[PDB]
Amino acid sequence: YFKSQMKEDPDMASAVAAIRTLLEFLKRDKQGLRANLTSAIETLCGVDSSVAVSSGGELFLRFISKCKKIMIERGELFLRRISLSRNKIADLCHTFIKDGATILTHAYSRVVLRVLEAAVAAKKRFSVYVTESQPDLSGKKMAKALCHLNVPVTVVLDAAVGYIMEKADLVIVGAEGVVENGGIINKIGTNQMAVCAKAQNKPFYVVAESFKFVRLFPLNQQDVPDKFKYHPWVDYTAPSLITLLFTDLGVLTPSAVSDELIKLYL
Amino acid sequence: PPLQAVLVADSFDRRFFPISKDQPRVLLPLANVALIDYTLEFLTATGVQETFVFCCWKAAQIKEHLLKSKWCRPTSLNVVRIITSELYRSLGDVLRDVDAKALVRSDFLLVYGDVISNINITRALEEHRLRRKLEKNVSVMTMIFKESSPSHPTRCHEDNVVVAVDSTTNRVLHFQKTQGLRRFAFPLSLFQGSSDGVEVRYDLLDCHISICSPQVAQLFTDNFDYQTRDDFVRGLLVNNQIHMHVTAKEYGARVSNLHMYSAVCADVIRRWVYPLTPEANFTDSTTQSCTHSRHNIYRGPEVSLGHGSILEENVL
Repeated sequence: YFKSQMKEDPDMASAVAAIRTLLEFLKRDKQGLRANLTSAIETLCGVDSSVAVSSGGELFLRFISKCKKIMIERGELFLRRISLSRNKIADLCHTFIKDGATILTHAYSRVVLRVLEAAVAAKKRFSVYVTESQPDLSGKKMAKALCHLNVPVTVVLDAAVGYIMEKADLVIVGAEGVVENGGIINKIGTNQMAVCAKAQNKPFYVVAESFKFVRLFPLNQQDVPDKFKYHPWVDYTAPSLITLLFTDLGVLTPSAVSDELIKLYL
Repeated sequence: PPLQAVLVADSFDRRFFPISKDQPRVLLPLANVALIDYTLEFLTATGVQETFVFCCWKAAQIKEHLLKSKWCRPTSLNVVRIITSELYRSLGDVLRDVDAKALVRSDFLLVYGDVISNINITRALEEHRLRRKLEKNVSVMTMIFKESSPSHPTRCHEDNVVVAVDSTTNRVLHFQKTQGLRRFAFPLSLFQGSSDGVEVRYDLLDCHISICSPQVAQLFTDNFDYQTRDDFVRGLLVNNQIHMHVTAKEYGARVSNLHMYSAVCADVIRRWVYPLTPEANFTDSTTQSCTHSRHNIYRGPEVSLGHGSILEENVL
């Protein structure tokens, strides 16, 4: 389709790429537009299998609730809100890091990197531990990106997750999707690390935006859709293993995100 | 009647005289706050509604610093009056000046400009007034002490005293310093003239805080040979009564030498003078804001701490 040629900017994610692709292709019409938008969303997720992309596409198409003048104006403002959501999340989350603390991360995440950069701009000293992310090497690239921030970093293997757990002070990771009950959907090496953190009583923090809220209610690891897992690339984390969630709608408890999901009408 | 106090800014001794050629002792910073600011805060917290400040040498600097302080603001409950005179040479001179000027009309407090304390005088003054009224003006001074240990670092050998008091009614009968003294001696008048408590105490820290009487100034002026308060209290008990009080949970000290200055600063850093703490910002100054952290570590704005630096203990 066209999402591939907007991948020229590595800073932006795949879901926002699909959102802006839909916005650009919206002004090509020559009601029945709902079917066209649904087919466009389906073609968009047919290339990349991500829950975040589908949730963002649904939330974008949700603004429906010639007469096309009103419809077009919403896309640019929506994109601006997603753009400012990252800064808002970073501002809300940078206050939870103290001097000399140890931070454990799983893989590459632009939100976590922005939060860390805000914390470093707040004149704080900390160390970061990143899992090597064996399936696709992204933890080492995250460490390389953090290297020029003058932040001490160290990459560890995904096998050595419970070995350095006692040396960490808090755990913050991103999320590819927030389910209705309160859990998160992330990389494969997330649930076991959360379990280890819970066993060691270490805090578990999740940072995600408001366009990743999906309406799913899994009960185990096999309840997630098969199209999203594809060696699986995605798992499910129980809401009881998450301490706090930092979004653009404010700090929310795992038991409080359900009300936000319902009010979002997604 | 409103409570009044007399503050002697100039320290007539020259203990701090490698450095005082540029700044007075009262303006020396202990924890980035002037000692006179500490004394003014203590006086305001204790309930003083009118403070008299006497300046003798380097009076211009103290006067210009006081006006910038919060105690000189119109919305203050402790009016501060600055009196400058170049003829002062000892505390007795300022007391005679106060007697001649009739500034005081009731019981007042006599403290120095380098006294750091958090003692709230509300019961010692009450009992002093009660025993003054009951006996029809026989008690003239009620000195304030603090119970401590002789081995404490805050008990300097140059400011160590031993007194003999009455257990029944607190009243000082003997006062002497222990500077270079090994075998102290006490007069026989106490034992052979009275009874019912002639105990001797050697666990009192001199806070240099006293509750005076209007006749104290007249007694000072009558004898033109008194310079310091120690001479007055030593000469009064030679013939008027001097009583005493002890605090057990509060803090009080007067900076006199470098050792005691360091001890008082260390005590202040470790929150021994609560609520007078560096992070409390009692001076109401924008440039003295601070945040309290673990291990009594205090950091202000724009600390710009580097990488690898370790703050092992209480650091300001």
